[PDB]
Amino acid sequence: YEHTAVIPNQVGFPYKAHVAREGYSPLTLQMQVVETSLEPTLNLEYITCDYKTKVPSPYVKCCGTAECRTQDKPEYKCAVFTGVYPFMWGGAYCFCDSENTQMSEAYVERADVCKHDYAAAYRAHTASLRAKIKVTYGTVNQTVEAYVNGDHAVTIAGTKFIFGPVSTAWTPFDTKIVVYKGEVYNQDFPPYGAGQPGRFGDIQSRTLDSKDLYANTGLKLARPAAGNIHVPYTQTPSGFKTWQKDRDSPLNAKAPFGCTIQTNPVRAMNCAVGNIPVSMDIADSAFTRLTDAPIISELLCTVSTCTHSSDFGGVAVLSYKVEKAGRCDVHSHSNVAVLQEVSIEAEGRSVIHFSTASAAPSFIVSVCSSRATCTAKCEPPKDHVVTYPANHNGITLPDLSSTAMTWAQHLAGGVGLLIALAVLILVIVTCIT
Amino acid sequence: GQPGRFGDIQSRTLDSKDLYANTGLKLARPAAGNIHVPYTQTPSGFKTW
Amino acid sequence: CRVPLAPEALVRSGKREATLSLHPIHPTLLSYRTLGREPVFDEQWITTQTEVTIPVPVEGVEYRWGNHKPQRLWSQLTTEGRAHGWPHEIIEYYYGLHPTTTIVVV
Ligand SMILES: *[C]1O[C]([C][O])[C](O[C]2O[C]([C][O])[C](O3[C]4O[C]([C][O])[C]([O])[C]([O])[C@]43[O])[C]([O])[C]2[N]C([C])=O)[C]([O])[C]1[N]C([C])=O
Repeated sequence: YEHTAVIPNQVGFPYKAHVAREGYSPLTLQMQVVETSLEPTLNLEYITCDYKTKVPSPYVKCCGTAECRTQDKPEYKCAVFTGVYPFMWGGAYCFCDSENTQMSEAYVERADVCKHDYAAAYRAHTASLRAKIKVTYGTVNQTVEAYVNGDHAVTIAGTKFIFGPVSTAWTPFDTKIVVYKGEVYNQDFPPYGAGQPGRFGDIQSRTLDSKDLYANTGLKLARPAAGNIHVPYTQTPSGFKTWQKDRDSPLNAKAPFGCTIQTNPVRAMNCAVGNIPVSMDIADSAFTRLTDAPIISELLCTVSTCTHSSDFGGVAVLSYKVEKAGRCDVHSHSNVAVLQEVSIEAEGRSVIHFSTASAAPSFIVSVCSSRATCTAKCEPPKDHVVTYPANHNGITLPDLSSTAMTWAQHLAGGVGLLIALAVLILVIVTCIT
Repeated sequence: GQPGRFGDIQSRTLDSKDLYANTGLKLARPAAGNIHVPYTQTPSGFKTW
Repeated sequence: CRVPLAPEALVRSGKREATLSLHPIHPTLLSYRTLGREPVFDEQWITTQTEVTIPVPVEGVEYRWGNHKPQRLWSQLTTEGRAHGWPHEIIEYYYGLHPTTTIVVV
């Protein structure tokens, strides 16, 4: 038989669920989630790295002219100049005065080291969800990893769990993304064509090792000076090397909901949002009968003292009569008070550790088909900040109608019956007529 | 004498042979290979003052 | 490659606000963020002796200074004087802990 449960998706939080079946011992189970992740389905657009300006030798022709046949290459740029007088170490290079020409050619290419460092922009689509749970119910406690797709099921000792669907698609991502060595960023990177020179990725490559590429480096050439043989080339400096300095604030720090981002592969783990549903189907190895467990009565329990902690700082001792020694499991039946000790061995006395800091929890606890109630007062703590998350899920900050709302019954108000007496004076004034 | 601010160490005079200190000193374990000793504390706040 | 760790930061724990005071030996970086749906966040460069006052709501606050592990902090519940001590200290005790509803109630 299968039934539902809601598990609050926060790491370390304990949750209790109860199975009910007429004729057997009541059983409960404790669940605690540890590992989560959201692998997003990434595709590729293009990568970018630093560029380089390969400049071959400037072939000079004296009293002649050349003709530069082009090349299928990125931004192959040809320039032919007249009126040069190259003046090298050996006097002049050639001997002519008016027909001299100089040829300067240069191109822009992907640098040799960015096979190991590079940025890669991805398009970013919907993700998935995996979980790790602890399934302690006294009988042997297993750990489990499983998906949240619903179809995927994993069973221990004939007892199976299914998880999906999910409660929310609250993503710590966007549609467009860019990944560096250890960070992820969200800026709307330009398309494959728009190589704005000096912005992000003015060089683009569709993979690590494609033999074709694209560049818009903004490259031009100028005529040399008197004497010096060189290649004056004007260029916008790198945009990629600019982006390394002119962009702080990655998503690793700006991440919502306190989740944690880790690269290789791109994943976000231990997010804290929404709940997860779970349907569980039991087996008959620990689903124990009624006429075997302790059958007690006159559950003369009580409380001891209570604090407004965030951890186990509410202690409640509870007494009872032992009919036969064994173990029985306890469980709350309202949302105000959680318990820590799942199973207490019924022998003489007992003591439980409840945790609820809202005001003054009046909560019903139960042990082996038996119902009682407890109530106390609680003082606030003295500290201000601690090093562990909450343990009371209670937004139920109201005290539930006791020990501070008694003044409502005090200041009810009363006097409406006096106006009933006044309308009785109306009844006695109409008797004459 | 909260460490780092003024008055992190003190003594009644130049010769009071016991002295107060709350310099937050703690020592950790060394890494393998080299023989040394690590230890961490806030620097001498007098020079900061 | 080795890298120097930075000295510790002793926190001081006020009501909904935690103050951590740095003694940097080198110029370093401070980073912190809230934990809730609303991502309120900042980061700062630190050169000399200075205090920084970061908020702490109930949803939690993480921060990391230097090359350390990221550290978490959480307001415990709230603090006040005497709760349910009979005369009107109940409304004073509910002057903490989301007070706006209490004002419209009174
Ligand atoms: C089953 O059941 C149980 C209950 O009792 C549980 O538990 C508890 O838990 C906890 C958590 O984990 C533990 O703890 C551990 O250990 C470790 C080692 O190292 C440490 O570190 C930590 O801290 C802690 O302490 C304990 O132990 C326990 N208890 C008992 C067992 O008794 C569990 O978990 C379950 N499961 C299994 C498998 O066992």
